[PDB]
Amino acid sequence: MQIFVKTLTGKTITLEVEPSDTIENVKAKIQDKEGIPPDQQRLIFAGKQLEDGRTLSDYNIQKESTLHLVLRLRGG
Amino acid sequence: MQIFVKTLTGKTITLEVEPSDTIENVKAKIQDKEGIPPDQQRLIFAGKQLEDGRTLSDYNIQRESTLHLVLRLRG
Repeated sequence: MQIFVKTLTGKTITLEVEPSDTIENVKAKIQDKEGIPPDQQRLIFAGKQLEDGRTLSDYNIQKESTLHLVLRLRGG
Repeated sequence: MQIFVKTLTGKTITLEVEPSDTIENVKAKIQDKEGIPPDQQRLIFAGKQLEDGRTLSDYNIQRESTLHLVLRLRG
């Protein structure tokens, strides 16, 4: 299935994913397109922050769902 | 000859058809009533998905037989 990710530029990309893919798997796909390391990635769906060990199906993310990418910087 | 077509929502459609009508013809009749393009329709009879070039009689679909209309996720 296809989902969309709104990236750090505001641009929107399309990812080919499987329903049981983990959020970690999605983050690995996103780095390929955007150049943002998975560790610096936070993913938001329907306002909620997604957890790396959980899957798309866990959050009922279906085709044409849009995820929002937010930068996670630590420290400072 | 009439047949029934049940949708996902439980809605029952009643179609006037002929025994030698193709499945393509049935999809066209469903398009007239429901507005759904034939390419998005899957028709099932007694659990089997019907092929568009074959006829109702090919499948032993008779007066008062019931088909199930399954829709192709648009996209």
